[PDB]
Amino acid sequence: RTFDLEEKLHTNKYNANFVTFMEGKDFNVEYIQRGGLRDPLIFKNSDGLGIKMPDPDFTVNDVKMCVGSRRMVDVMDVNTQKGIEMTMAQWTRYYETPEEEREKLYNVISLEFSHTRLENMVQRPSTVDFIDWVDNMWPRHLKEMQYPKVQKYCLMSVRGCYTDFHVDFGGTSVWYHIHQGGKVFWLIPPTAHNLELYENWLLSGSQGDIFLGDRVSDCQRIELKQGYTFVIPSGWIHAVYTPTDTLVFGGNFLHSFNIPMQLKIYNIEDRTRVPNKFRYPFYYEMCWYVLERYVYCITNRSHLTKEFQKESLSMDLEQVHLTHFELEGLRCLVDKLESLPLHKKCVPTGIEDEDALIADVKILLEELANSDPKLALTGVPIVQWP
Ligand SMILES: O=C(O)CCC(=O)C(=O)O
Ligand SMILES: [Fe+2]
Repeated sequence: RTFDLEEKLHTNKYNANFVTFMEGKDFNVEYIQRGGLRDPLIFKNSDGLGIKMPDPDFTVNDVKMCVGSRRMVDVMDVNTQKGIEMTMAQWTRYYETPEEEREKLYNVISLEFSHTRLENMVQRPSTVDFIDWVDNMWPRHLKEMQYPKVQKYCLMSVRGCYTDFHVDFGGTSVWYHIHQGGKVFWLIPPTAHNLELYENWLLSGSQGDIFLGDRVSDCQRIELKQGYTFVIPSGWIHAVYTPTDTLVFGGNFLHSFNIPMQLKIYNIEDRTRVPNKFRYPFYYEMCWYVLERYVYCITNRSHLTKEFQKESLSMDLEQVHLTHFELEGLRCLVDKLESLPLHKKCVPTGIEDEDALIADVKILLEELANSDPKLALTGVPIVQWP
C-alpha cells in the first residue's frame, strides 16, 4: 500500500465511458447474440431483470444463519491477505463492531451459498440463466463436489476494504446486486494492450506500489448504489472499494458468446502460476460438455456415454445460424482442447469418444462457417434443456 487510495477515490480523472446504462427489460438473449456481452452494464432498477432479493432489511446476521454459523468462511485481511481462520460466528461479530473499535480490516467476497436455504431466497437475472454454462452445459444429475459449485455469491464488506485490480477466475463474467450499501469500481477493458500490462504487473509481484488504473490510458471509476445490478464482462480488469458496510449478492458465470477471452484469461492464470485452489473448478471438463451440447443441439448426435444419455432422457421424461461470437469461440475451444497434452485433456466422465466429438465439431464448424448474422439473432440460445 504505497499509493493513496483516497486520491484514487476522489480525483475525477478516471472519466472513461465504458459502462452502458440500461433497462433490465432490454437485457435479453438477443442482446447477448447482438453484442456478445462485451460491455459492463448497470441497471438502476431491478425491473425487468427477473431477480429476487430478500426483504431488504436482511443483514449479515440473517446471513450467519441461512448459511450456518461455525461454517468456516474465507475471510481476507485487506491489509495483506488470507486469514480464512473464521466461520460466520466469528465473522458476524466482526461485522457489527463499530468502525473505530474494529481492530482488523476484513472482507468476505467468497461465500458461495447455493448449498444453504439462502439459495431459494436469492434469484439471478433470467437472462443469465439462459447463457450460464453450468445450468445449461453440465449434466443435470450431477448438480441435483462433482459440478462447479461457484454460482451464487454473497459478498459482505466493511467501510474501507479494497480489493486490488484483478480479473475474475476463469475469465468468468459477473453479476452483482447491491442489497445494502454501495461499492466503487475501477474498470479497465480487456484491450490486448491492457491485458499485457496486467500480466506483466502480476509477475512483478502486483507491487501495490502502482495503481493499475494509472498505468492505462482509459479507466472508469464507477459508483454502485443500493439497488443497482452490475454486470461485468469476461476479461475486464477491475478494483473494488467498499465506502460503507455493504451486503451484496451476485455470481460468476461462463457463457458461449465470449469464449476466446475466457480462454485468454485461463492462459494468463496458467502463466501467472495461479494456485490450483483459486482456479475455476472443472474448467476443461466443462469445455468438453459445451462442445458435446452444441453438437447434440445442432446435430441431434449425442456424444455422452449411454449411462449419461439415459439420465438426461429420464430427467426429461419427468439447419442453424450461429453468431460469429460462437463460431470463433468454438474454434478456440477446439484448438485449445487439441493443444492439450494427452494426459491432461481433462475429458469429463460422461463422454464416450472425444475424438469423434472433436471431429464432429470441426465438420460442424465448416458447414456453419457461413451463418447469417441477422438470421442468427434467434432470441434464444441454441443450447437449451441442459
Ligand atoms: O468487492 C470486492 O472487494 C471484490 C469483488 C469481487 O469479488 C471481484 O471483483 O472479483
Ligand atoms: Fe471481480
